Amino acid sequence: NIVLTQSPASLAVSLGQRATISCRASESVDHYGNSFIYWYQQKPGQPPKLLIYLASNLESGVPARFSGSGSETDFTLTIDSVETDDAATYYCQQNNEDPYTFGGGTKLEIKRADAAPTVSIFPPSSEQLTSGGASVVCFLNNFYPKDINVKWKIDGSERQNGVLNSWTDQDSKDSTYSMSSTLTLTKDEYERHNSYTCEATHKTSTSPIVKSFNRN
Amino acid sequence: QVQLLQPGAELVKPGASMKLSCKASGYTFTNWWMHWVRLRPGRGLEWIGRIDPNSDVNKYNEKFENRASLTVDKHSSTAYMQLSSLTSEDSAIYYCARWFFPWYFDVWGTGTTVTVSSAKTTAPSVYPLAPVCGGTTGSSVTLGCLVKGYFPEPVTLTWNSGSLSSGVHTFPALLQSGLYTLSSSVTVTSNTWPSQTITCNVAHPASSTKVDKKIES
Amino acid sequence: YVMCTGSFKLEKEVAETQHGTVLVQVKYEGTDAPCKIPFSSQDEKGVTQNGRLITANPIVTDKEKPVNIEAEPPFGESYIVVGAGEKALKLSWFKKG
Repeated sequence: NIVLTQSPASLAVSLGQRATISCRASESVDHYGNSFIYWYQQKPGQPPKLLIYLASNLESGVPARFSGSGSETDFTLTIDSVETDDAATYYCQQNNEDPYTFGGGTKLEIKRADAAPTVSIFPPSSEQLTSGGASVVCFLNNFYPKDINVKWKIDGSERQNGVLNSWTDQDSKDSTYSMSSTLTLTKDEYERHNSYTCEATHKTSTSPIVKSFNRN
Repeated sequence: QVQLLQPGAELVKPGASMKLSCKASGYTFTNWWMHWVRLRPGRGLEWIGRIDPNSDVNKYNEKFENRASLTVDKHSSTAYMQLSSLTSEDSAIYYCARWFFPWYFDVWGTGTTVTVSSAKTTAPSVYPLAPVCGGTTGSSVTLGCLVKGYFPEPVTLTWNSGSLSSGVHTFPALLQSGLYTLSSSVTVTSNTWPSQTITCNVAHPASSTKVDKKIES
Repeated sequence: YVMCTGSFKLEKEVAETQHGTVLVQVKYEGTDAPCKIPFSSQDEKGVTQNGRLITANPIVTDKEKPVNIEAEPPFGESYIVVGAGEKALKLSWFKKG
């Protein structure tokens, strides 16, 4: 089987700047003078979409800023000026021999200017309380870059257990990221304590932005 | 107009078998080969096999050869793929794709999210998230909606029946205790809330439920 | 150049040369000349199957002029593929040895 290895695993490029992704094959994918390799673009919630075929040929409808090159075992995809909607995962694929194989995938980010997260904290709903559970939610919206860390405290004591985190993919409109963090407790444990604190640490913030509430 | 239609979701037990459909339209079904490809989370795309609908000639990925079966129904212009001895490793999004002979895949199916589980169907709980009674800061207020404890994926969440789409962030689901949880935030100007009405609406087609929740307090 | 987009019609019978190669002469039915001619060889199951081109690079200079192509196909049963898309020309060939 022809193995396709992509490099790098992921990268972030400033809007309007050039991006380059490489794909290397464990052996030749050339067939009668043509490279049987293809470049696809896939966005979250969407099926893949062809960008480049036969190494260098542009599919109709694909913007001219997209281009491809290479032969035998070494190939490259280039976007000479990235845009917001260019944020996606990119895959190379070969069909020179069965079974068809795909590269490991390269994730492209769009490096808008850094932005501190907007932090909002939300106590459990009365409705949830009626069912006997108690989830506290903290939204961290429109920050960049992706790396961020959240710390929970209950009455000044750090809480590690019961924390679940999630991050959105890059926003199609503003190139920002968002994060939701949920600390889940029982109602009984929850009603024993007073102050609850969510702390967001990010590249843009040396001393973290902190949001808290008192249940009573 | 060319269309390759697949069912939105499948819930199958481990070791069991499944049969996924791809209904082609807008072209001569038997004029193009059909391939099948799956996308696993953090594991990329994987090729399963191909079939020529005209002659029923086919080819499998050797990894799947003992486990897979490609068939077609010309009458309905539908291609089928069957896979048995399913495990959790087979949980993925399955796409059918039309082969632009002899090169690339020109048209991709809608995709079928396949879950291999023995879990049972569970309706979501929907909770409104209103701010702290001492948390009303800022020229613009932010509200939220929490959808907890459902199965299987997916759910669809909208705000004001879709009339309100800007300034919204809807977060990816998360498997916990064998159930999914997700959340969504919306940010509006203080002039909008609590002055104007805002409701979270959540449909869960797997349980055939739909639930509206007004944001109070 | 870009790859030819049009359709192909077979102009002559396929012929085996003295030295186990084939000469194929085809007539182009496209509008995008000049363009590069899609050419590939496979088997019955659609599997890409190795071989080599004797002709440098097959190109349609003038859509009204037929192009000759000499190639060394794989041994045994194969399909010569001229063009691309649904109307792609598929011609069966056997090379003993």
